Amino acid sequence: LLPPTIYIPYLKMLQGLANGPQCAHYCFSLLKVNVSWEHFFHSLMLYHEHLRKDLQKEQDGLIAFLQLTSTIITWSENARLALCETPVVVILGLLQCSIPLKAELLKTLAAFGKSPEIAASLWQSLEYTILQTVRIPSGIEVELNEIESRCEEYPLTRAFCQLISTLVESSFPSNLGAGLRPPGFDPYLQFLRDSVFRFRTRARA
Amino acid sequence: EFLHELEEKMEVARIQLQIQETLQRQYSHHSSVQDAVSQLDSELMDITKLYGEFADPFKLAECKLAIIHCAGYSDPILVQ
Repeated sequence: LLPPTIYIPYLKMLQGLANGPQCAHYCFSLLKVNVSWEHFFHSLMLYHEHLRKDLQKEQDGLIAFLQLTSTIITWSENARLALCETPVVVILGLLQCSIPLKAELLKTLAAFGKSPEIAASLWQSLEYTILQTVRIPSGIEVELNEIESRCEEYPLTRAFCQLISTLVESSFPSNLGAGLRPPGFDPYLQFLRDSVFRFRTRARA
Repeated sequence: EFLHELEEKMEVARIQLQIQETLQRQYSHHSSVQDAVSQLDSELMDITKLYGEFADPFKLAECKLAIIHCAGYSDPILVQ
């Protein structure tokens, strides 16, 4: 069933079905072997182009698409890399667009992040995706601004935190941000000053 | 509030004095374009007017910086 609304509920229903580590595996196979994962990313890619070229129905569909990818990627193993490489590139592109959604893709991206060394593609995406627009003077504040400009809303931040929590778990590239800015991990922690400084003054416990 | 207006005035006036002083030193200037000094001494000017007209064209970066201080323009990129 193709109708956009049926299609989105289908995605949601399957997410529910994906529950066990075991079920999640089947859901992985369902798309991979006997709609394919590729079709799914394609849809996301297409929406991305339409969104940017343009500059509720879509939110329904996209939100569902993400809800599903998230559910499985979380409950999976070596398979995670396979989905990772593939939604990773597309998801990154989607994040660049404004979207309401930003947070959600960040949550999914995080699920994709692997335990090992091959974090690097992800860190580059994140740094590039904060760094790109911002103009950084030689001081600290300008760096904070880069993050603040991009991570405008609450969902954006929570998603960002989940992704960061995952990447920071155990590793990252040397001389990160080289070329564009003063390198290193430090500015990210500064950003948290913006966050947990503020937290005390939340809304909404 | 009278005080408020007075102090702001003193600040802006001071800037013109500085700009005026630099104009003398600057060798890019022509004596006949005395008109600028007449304008400077003559009255208080709009900050944007001071900034756009004077600071940028005469590249007085310091003045521009000070002016933006008074304005209280925060934008880090522009400031940097």
